[PDB]
Amino acid sequence: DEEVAALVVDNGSGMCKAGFAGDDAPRAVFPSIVGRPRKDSYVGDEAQSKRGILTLKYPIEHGIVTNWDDMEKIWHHTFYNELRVAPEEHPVLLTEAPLNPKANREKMTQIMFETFNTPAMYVAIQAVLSLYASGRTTGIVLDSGDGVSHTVPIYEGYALPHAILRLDLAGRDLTD
Amino acid sequence: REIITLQLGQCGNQIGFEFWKQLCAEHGISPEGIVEEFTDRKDVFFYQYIPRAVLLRVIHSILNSPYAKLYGNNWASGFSQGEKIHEDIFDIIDREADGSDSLEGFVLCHSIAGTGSGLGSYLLERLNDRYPKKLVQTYSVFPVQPYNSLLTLKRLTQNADCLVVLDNTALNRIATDRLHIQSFSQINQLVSTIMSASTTTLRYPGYMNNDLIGLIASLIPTPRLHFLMTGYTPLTTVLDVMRRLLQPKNVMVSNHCYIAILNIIQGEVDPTQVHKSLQRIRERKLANFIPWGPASIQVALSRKSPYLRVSGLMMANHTSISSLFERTCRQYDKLRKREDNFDEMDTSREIVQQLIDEYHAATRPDYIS
Ligand SMILES: Nc1nc2c(ncn2[C@@H]2O[C@H](COP(=O)(O)OP(=O)(O)O)[C@@H](O)[C@H]2O)c(=O)[nH]1
Ligand SMILES: Nc1ncnc2c1ncn2[C@@H]1O[C@H](COP(=O)(O)OP(=O)(O)O)[C@@H](O)[C@H]1O
Repeated sequence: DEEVAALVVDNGSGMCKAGFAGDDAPRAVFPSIVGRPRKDSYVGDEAQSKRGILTLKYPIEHGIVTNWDDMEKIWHHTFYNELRVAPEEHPVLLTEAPLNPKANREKMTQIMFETFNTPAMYVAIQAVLSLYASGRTTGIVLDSGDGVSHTVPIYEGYALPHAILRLDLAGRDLTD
Repeated sequence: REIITLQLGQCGNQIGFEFWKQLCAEHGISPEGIVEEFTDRKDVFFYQYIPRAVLLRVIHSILNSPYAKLYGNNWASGFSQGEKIHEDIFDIIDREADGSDSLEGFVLCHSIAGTGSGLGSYLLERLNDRYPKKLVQTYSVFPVQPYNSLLTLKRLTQNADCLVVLDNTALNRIATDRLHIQSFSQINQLVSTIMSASTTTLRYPGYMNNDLIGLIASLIPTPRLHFLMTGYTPLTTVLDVMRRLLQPKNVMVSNHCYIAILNIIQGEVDPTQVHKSLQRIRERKLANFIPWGPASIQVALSRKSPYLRVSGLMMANHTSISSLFERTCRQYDKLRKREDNFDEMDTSREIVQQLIDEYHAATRPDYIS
């Protein structure tokens, strides 16, 4: 093969899933959390394990990135700790929530190319990828995760933003 | 080992209640006495969490506080009423002592200025009767006030195993000087910081000073000279904190020489330069020491509570503390010539005269014999 492996990173409100394109399942899954003392930054399971001595942050609590400084740390963690690869050496496919603000899409792009120096990247809507996985390009996806749920109508591969609905009721609420 | 605290009179309850608030917030303990999620050895002062307090009107305002889930004026009047409830309050102590793993001492917080002062003098004697092998440290607070002050002094000089003096005249001057208050609930903020800082090396274990006798065995040279004074500077290098503690403006006390000094540095300071500073402080000769026996200065580090920067506390044994007794002594004589036996006042007046006589003779090259 001439091409290096491409990375697939699913940014979840509660859990991030990361791995290599072509694989049947993610190689790693970890909590979307970053913690600092009440090693300076803790990310993923370690932040959770040592939460007793840390102040936890959830940078993508409801599917949308709210703190880019900590989101950058989650991505750093993803590449160097979880996947053990150098991002500048692999194309990266990232996922985003439905109705993700345009400015956020540009921010993610700028960070990948300027901060991680990715050779290539792409961003796809989560619901659309799930529909693809089912072997379809048209249909409506009900995506219910940890911090948010969405109903996303998709036609011919394109999500229909005007018909997308967000429900602030998901796994977290059910646990409580 | 554990240490049971007692709180007598209006002052003891207030400064003890503020001591426990500060000590609860210093740890991870909610006002409901339940541990919050959020290393610090807390078994000495907390019981599995329950404080090992014995409180003795003010109790109601404590029970109406958010911390409810955490549990006349003569000296003779304060002494007799303790005799009639002698059996009562000890049952609380007897169960707490035997319920304790291995008791070590008895912290007493009280003001010697009057029912609480009288009750204190009574309890200090009985503890010598029952428990002979338990230290009794008293966080007494100085102010018919001259009468009551010297009587309790007669007991504090032969019963209490250690004593830390805190006089209101030095604390009140600080509040007006560096705090500009012009209240009791305001100066107690400073008293709580000194008390909480005094037992810092007990709750955060280190290589040394893991027991109450470890701090006292160095300062007090003989069982008679068991009076101490305090110093708290931040109201940063370690050389800065030492030099600010040895200034007279910071001490909480209104020739003479030092007997022993203990320094508590609670910051995140560099622990490699601590041995350097003690080399240079000796050269400037900022303090004069006893000529008869050898004496030195002691510095001990610790760690501040992360759940809540450099601070410092200095426990010293200065013979200039004899002056405070002199004021009470002289104030007594003036009232004695102005107005069943009145013989106890005579013995108390006599025994404190020997204590003062020890200090003035403790500064001579022949204090031996
Ligand atoms: N340092 C300090 N001393 C206090 C405080 N409250 C009261 N005192 C002292 O307690 C004395 C009054 O005692 P009092 O409460 O009348 O005795 P009781 O009526 O027998 O409880 C005064 O002389 C004060 O110096 C306080 O908050 N801090
Ligand atoms: N078998 C299950 N039954 C019910 N809830 C589940 C199950 N497995 C996982 N969950 C819940 O699903 C949520 C995580 O799903 P996920 O789609 O990964 O969310 P996100 O992408 O937002 O982090 C959590 O609330 C978790 O408790």
